[PDB]
Amino acid sequence: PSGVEGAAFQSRLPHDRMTSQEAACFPDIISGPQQTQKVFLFIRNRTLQLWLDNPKIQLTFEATLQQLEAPYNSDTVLVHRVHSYLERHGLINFGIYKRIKPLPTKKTGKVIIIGSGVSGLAAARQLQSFGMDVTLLEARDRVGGRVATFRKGNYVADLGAMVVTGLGGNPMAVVSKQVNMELAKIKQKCPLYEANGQAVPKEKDEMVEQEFNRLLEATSYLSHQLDFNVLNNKPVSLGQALEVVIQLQEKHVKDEQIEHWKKIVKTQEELKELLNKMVNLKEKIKELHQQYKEASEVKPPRDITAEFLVKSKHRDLTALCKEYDELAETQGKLEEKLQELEANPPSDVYLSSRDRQILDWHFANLEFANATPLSTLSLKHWDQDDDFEFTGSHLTVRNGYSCVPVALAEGLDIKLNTAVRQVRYTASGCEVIAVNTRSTSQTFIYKCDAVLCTLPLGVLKQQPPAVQFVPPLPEWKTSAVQRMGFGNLNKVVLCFDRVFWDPSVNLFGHVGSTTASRGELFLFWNLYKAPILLALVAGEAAGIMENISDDVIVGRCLAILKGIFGSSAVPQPKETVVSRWRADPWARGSYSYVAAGSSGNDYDLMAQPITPGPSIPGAPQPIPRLFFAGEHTIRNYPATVHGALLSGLREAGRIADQFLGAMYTL
Amino acid sequence: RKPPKGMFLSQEDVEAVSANATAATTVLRQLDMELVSVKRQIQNIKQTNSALKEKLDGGIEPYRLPEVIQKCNARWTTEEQLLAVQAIRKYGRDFQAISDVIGNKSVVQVKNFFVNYRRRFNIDEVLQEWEAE
Ligand SMILES: COC(=O)c1cccc([C@@H]2C[C@@H](O)N3c4cc(C)c(C)cc4N(C[C@H](O)[C@H](O)[C@H](O)COP(=O)(O)OP(=O)(O)OC[C@H]4O[C@@H](n5cnc6c(N)ncnc65)[C@H](O)[C@@H]4O)C4=NC(=O)NC(=O)[C@@]423)c1
Repeated sequence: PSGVEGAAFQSRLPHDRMTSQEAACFPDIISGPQQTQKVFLFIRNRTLQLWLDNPKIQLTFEATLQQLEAPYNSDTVLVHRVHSYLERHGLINFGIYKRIKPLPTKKTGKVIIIGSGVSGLAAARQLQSFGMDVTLLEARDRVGGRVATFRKGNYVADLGAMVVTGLGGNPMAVVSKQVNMELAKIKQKCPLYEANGQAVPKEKDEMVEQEFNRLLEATSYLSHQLDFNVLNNKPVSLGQALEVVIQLQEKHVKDEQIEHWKKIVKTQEELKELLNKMVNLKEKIKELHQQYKEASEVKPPRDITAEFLVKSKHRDLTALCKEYDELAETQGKLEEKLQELEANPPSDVYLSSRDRQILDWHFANLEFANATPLSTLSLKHWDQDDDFEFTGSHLTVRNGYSCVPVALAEGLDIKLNTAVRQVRYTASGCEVIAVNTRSTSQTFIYKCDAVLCTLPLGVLKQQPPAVQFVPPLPEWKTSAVQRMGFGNLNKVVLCFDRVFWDPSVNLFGHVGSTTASRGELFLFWNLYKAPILLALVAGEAAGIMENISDDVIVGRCLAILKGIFGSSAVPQPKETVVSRWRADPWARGSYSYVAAGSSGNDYDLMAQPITPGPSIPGAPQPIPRLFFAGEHTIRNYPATVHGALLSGLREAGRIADQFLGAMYTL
Repeated sequence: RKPPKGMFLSQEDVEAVSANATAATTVLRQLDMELVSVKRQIQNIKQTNSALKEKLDGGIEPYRLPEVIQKCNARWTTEEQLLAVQAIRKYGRDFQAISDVIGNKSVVQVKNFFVNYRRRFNIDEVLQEWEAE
């Protein structure tokens, strides 16, 4: 999409429609005449364009109104009112831009931000951008959260996010121009290799994959057409549904072997009854011929009954020979209708031991995508965010993804090695109790108008708490926290002293021995300039490989790589790193997933702020004080960096709306 | 509206595989046994029929009679008349067979015989006698 309409698409916004959010801020415009709406919509799209074409400088209202032409620049307040809405909700002037108007000399209101993940940083940038006092408390000794980047010599490899999922409407697109991110497109080709080390043949790879995708569509049909979404009072998972689909395909292979062999009995038995008439007929013929000889032995001249006997017997044996000729003609048709069926037998099996192994690799790929065993994903909802896929190829960040947090971090008041232990929020403000990670005895107190929580969902889930809320989170929030899923995938980073793999191949598979290890070291990435292979551990494997030493793990990696390239061509790795995200106390996992029994609506619950009760009973209903951001709070873009980032922008918008007011609604 | 093609998924079959924990394995063992079952009644009738086929070796070729080619004639000789009355008694109404007994007489002449020589040869009682048998 191009022009002004491209800017609305690149901003995840319908170019020809007002959104629910814009209705809320412009209830005049949207309930008004359709002509004003097109003006507004153009003004939005035109402003978004201006920001998008150069996102390294701030877009001021003046700069904006100047480049609008009439009739659109006829109303200054409508333009001023649009530009302000955009700037507030981080659609324009977000990320890293030089300002034109330097910052307000004094700050208004104070906000504490827990965590300096991307979602933290993104709000903090914006809140500071709005003239607020922002401090981030971060438990680690580094910014970025689950954007981890290993660095040592020239070796660079991310342990966390590594893929930008396509720049078509991705906010990271804008951030990529703001920061020098080296974005290298992947190449989609992924050669599979089984446990022996032989490459899987092209015909088998294509066959299995198509069945894989056909099995996914089948589960979708079970879900939306057969309403197969509860099983014994429990939600059906995706994994269950795949079994139920595979079973019904193995059923149908047998249902149809039976029906085919049942065609051979039904015809071998027509033949049996016909050989029975033919053996009996060759006996009525054997004696009736005998009888005709005897009659013909009587020598002439004969009386006429003796002559009629020969003629009658001769006629009868001829009639009886017509019959046996017709019958050995049918007998010839059914003996061929039996060889045709014999040489046209249907498929013996649904999938062999070997095919079901290659299919397990494609299931490990789903397990990696959603960082969880398929037995936990909701059948109904696990892909509820598919409609908002970006367009374009996926990319990698070839100088390390950490370069983005670190960039966003610059200019901000960040207390590292500060672990929040208690959050207290009252009708009159908030206090956050944090401690020093290095020495727990040192204790810190932060007072503020608002706390923005971006604690990972695995942290929020932790029993007994790592962070205590005072007063406790209402049941409607804690139940969303329990219902949601927080998955796990891990990475092994192998640093070598030479490329020994296909350099024109970014990624290549390794087929598991068993279903249970389908996730154990199933995929390898060749993503970086240097010689670094990087090996995933998905599914049920992810949680178990965390109990195994680094050397036992790098051993299996070396084994696998030997089998595919031979023992001579694979050296020891110079440097090795193995992640353990579920073990990490500041993550407790990798990202979130729509658990069975959950839904995308739980993501909306995670995003609602908390409003404390009144201090003085009978006092006026207070302000909201505790706000949540992060990957698990954004319904349409969960478990991503861009979703983290967008959720920060979102909270910064509504915290600002709350504590600085919003003139753009008049 | 409809599944991917070749996928088999009706409301009846899903319930029968979910009804309990191994309700899957049961009904796919019901079918492995219903197919061993059929593949050896296959092999047993394929063997019964191999034996019936051994008895028909040689067909009926010793048992043939050559084809008599003889030009059809009009006049009824007394010998031909006598054969017909006996053919009528041994059959009755099967003009094709009678035509084949007499050999030089077509099926229309036989039917015409039935009424021309009806009195003199008392063809009436003859058929009564045949029907008793
Ligand atoms: C349906 O779609 C898909 O499934 C999907 C689609 C496309 C790509 C991807 C992938 C898969 C993978 O390949 N990659 C990835 C890999 C790993 C290993 C991991 C682990 C993650 C990813 N993420 C996710 C992304 O990493 C994160 O979702 C994002 O980073 C969230 O950030 P956050 O919400 O801000 O949260 P935080 O945890 O970062 O920060 C919070 C801060 O709180 C601090 N604190 C804790 N406790 C305290 C305390 N007590 N006090 C003070 N501070 C505390 C803590 O220290 C931390 O710093 C991926 N996303 C991608 O887009 N690309 C990828 O590449 C992908 C998946």
